[PDB]
Amino acid sequence: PFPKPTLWAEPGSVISWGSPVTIWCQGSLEAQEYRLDKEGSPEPLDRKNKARFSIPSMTEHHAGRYRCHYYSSAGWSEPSDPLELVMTGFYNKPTLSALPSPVVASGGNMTLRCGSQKGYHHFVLMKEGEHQLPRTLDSQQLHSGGFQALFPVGPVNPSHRWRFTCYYYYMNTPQVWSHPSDPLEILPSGVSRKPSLLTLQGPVLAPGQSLTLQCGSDVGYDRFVLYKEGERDFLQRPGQQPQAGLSQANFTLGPVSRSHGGQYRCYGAHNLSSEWSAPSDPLNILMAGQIYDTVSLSAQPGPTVASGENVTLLCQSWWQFDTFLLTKEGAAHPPLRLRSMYGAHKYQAEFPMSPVTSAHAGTYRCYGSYSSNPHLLSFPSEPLELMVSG
Amino acid sequence: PFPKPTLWAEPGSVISWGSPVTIWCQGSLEAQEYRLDKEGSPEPLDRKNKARFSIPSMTEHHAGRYRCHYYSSAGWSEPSDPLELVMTGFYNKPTLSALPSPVVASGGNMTLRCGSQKGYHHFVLMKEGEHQLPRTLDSQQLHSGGFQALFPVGPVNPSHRWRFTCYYYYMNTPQVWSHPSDPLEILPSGVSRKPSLLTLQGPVLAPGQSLTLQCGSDVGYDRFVLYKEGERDFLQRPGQQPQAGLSQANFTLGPVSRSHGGQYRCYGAHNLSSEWSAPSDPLNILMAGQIYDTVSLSAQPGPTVASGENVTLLCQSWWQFDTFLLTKEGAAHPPLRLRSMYGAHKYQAEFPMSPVTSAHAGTYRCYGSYSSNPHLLSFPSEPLELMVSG
Amino acid sequence: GQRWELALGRFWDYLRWVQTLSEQVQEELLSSQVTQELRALMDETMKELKAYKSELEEQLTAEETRARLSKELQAAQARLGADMEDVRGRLVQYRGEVQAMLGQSTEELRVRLASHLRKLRKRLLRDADDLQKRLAVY
Amino acid sequence: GQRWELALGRFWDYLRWVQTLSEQVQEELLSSQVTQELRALMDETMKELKAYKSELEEQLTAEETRARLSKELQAAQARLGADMEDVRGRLVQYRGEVQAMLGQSTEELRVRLASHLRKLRKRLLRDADDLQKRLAVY
Repeated sequence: PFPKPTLWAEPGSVISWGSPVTIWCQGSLEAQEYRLDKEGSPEPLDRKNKARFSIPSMTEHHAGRYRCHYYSSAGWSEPSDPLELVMTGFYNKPTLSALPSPVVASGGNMTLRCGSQKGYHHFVLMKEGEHQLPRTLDSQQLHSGGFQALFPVGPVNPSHRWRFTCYYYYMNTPQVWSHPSDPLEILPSGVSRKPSLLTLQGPVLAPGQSLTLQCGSDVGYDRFVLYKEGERDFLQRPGQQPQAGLSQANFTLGPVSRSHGGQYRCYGAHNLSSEWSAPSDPLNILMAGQIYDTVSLSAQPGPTVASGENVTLLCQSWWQFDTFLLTKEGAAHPPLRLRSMYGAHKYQAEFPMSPVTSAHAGTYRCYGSYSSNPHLLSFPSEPLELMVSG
Repeated sequence: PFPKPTLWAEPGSVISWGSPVTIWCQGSLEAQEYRLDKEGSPEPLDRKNKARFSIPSMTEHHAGRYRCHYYSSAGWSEPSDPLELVMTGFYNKPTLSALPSPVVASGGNMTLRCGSQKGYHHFVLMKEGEHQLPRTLDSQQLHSGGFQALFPVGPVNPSHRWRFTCYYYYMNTPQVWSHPSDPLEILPSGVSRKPSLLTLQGPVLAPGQSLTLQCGSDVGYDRFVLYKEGERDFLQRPGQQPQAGLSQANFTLGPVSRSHGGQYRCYGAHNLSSEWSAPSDPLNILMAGQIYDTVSLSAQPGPTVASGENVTLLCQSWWQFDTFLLTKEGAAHPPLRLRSMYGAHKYQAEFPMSPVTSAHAGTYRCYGSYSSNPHLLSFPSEPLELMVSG
Repeated sequence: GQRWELALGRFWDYLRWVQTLSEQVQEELLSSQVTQELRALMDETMKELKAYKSELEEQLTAEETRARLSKELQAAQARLGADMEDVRGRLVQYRGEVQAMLGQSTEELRVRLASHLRKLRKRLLRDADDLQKRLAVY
Repeated sequence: GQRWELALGRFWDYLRWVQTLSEQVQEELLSSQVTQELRALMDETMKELKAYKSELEEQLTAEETRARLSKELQAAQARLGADMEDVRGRLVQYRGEVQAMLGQSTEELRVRLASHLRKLRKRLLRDADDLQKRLAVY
């Protein structure tokens, strides 16, 4: 038998709706005529060892499995291996997410969930950069309804970037796919020294403030990532060097709203370092003014006291706030968060300040929050100016 | 001074919108000219001892306080006592209800609540049949908003019928009222022998059945009342005498629905007896098919058994039914109602039937209900035919 | 007007708490606690309002126009007072209804209470706004 | 068709119980109990359906028309089977998602589950109706 021909398409098998594509077939040196057939369609597509078949515009009618075979002076050759030309610019795009977070431990395993609103779809995960066969749910097929597909991704080695895109297809037309989903980058966190995340605008933020979270490292990282726990994507800024060795990057989050209230961790890496450093200490950003329920701050014994007495600030509310927080004007440390306790019709939290000293003096305000979102606080209480006397 | 004139309006002070009304004034025998003035309007209304002033159509402009005075050969008389001509056919009608029930103990006290959807109204309770001053909330005025008015009615003596109607008025126009509310009769229950309420259509009713509750007495009552606990009004049928002394009345409630499921008590009285007998025993009417949640009946040891064993029918459900009921086809007694008990993922109720006898044999079905409405049951379970053997 | 407005704010928030009609509120509504608290909160609002009026009257620098403005201010104050009184009376009436119901509060009763409370809250808001505008023009 | 329809009814009611997604359901959804119960209920439905088809086929008294009708019946049966399988697979996927979430079930996840379950329930209803109509014409 003559060497069975080979079949390849440039630029690739997956071609968008409208984009041009040419399929090539390679046979023997003395080949007389090349014939490109299509599973389903007897008509040959389009038309000494290299023969091309060009398609000006990829349409749903050219999306299928093709096989080639050349005629020789002694007869016809073996049919070629099939090539699935796919049109991937049709159905609306699905949604790719990561479970549990975009950041994974190096060498760890995770799950990427692809999903669409309608049913009857078979999903395919394509890792950007790797020339692999389209990963279909059919290998682990499950009767679910076609709404979602869970793809287990793993071991996430840090030798390269892990970027993914998802498509879906109806079973009747297996070579006509949807629009590529928005890509997802997976970050392999490791054991390198952690950076430090420092807010520059106070503990509790009020709507309108320009939050700027500064990330910094002494090890000399070159690129920094900020991730708010619960999000699908992250922010990346390069690390400038104000001093030799010290590398810092300011993540200007801008005006604040409900979305800016959460826990942020920063990771540091290098242009050549695909892997990322251990996470930084969390920076919980608390957002005031997000609850219209009110809190009240009272001081017992009184706003006026003498050094050495027992002052117990009481933050109370008729609403069932899960926790009560305390802030002192001027202090940069996070607010003192204590749980609520039902007393005389009002839930409360006692912030004991005994014995009181000259340092305890100042303006105090209390807030209240629920455990549904522990970062969305209430409006501040009316200030209380504790005045201590020697 | 001459005798001060008198003022009266026929047919009455309260006249509907459009209905005709004539006001009369009585002065001295030698009176020369009668003058009818109106608080607010200097113009006299319309025009030897009797002088009339007719109004063809009562309109919002004639609704006010009127005073009369006649001229004598020696001068003018004292002005009369005012007469408030009211137009009560304007604003939409309010709603009068009784708290806690239309049936009250004889000599007992109760509260009648009058209410409207809009605010800014001052309510007046008028007892039909009694010539009393309109009872306004202003005596016990309260800053509430004008939506409702609670009027305490009491001691409800049984020497007459207590029928009430309610009107309301805006403060700016105190003599222009609304449309009379639907009347409410209050029944004074006493200590006379109770009647007997017997259903004629089985314990658990399915939608479509013609429920007929028969009330009966041996004392010889002449009129019967049926009250479903929770309603504003009652049904009244006279008591025919099939036999001498025995008096019965069939309250044909007709096809059944959600509304027919409740507790019914019957009262018996006589045409001349304003008071009513003590209540009858309650007749809880249970309505099947009102919950789409399902129940299942199983017999343990088995549908087949021998006399002397321990059969325990189990009515179970994955839903949290508060109670489970048991019915036996052919039995007229009310269903066996037992509370639910969470077992192996299914809430259940065991109906013990040990030792079993020849009588225990038959078709059994179980239902389930919630304590929100203990009379709305579920669809019946698949029948279970217990078969005992000697 | 910060002080009187702050007292008004407290009243409003307690009123929203009551508007929820949760089991805690339900039990307090039968024991007079809620009504008395509201009365305290409205007394403070009215005292502070009068104080602010008095201090603004010192800052003022024709006669009939001024008299008219003072009359309007007084009218607006009275309206706010009446509205809060209405709220509190509606809450006392609910207690009475539940008692006449032998201690039983139906869902229907509570739905009606909520409806009426929302209607009294709107009036309060409008009147408060008008009062603020009048204080501004004064 | 009473028997197969009764089994279908049980499946449907258990599915509504799951649709509520209350705390009991939530905890059972992570332990396979719910999925296995649904599998039992759907196996019964399918067995009974086939039994009813077989007994109806005895009552039958042209050939191509009959063959076409039998083909249609088979197609409808398969559809119902596939729909219930889909429901159960969607429930297994929810378990897996909660596990990949390290045991944490967000409200968003559950909202999506509910949405998908309602969509699978509609399909089941339509297919069931079609199957009943086909059995009628058979």
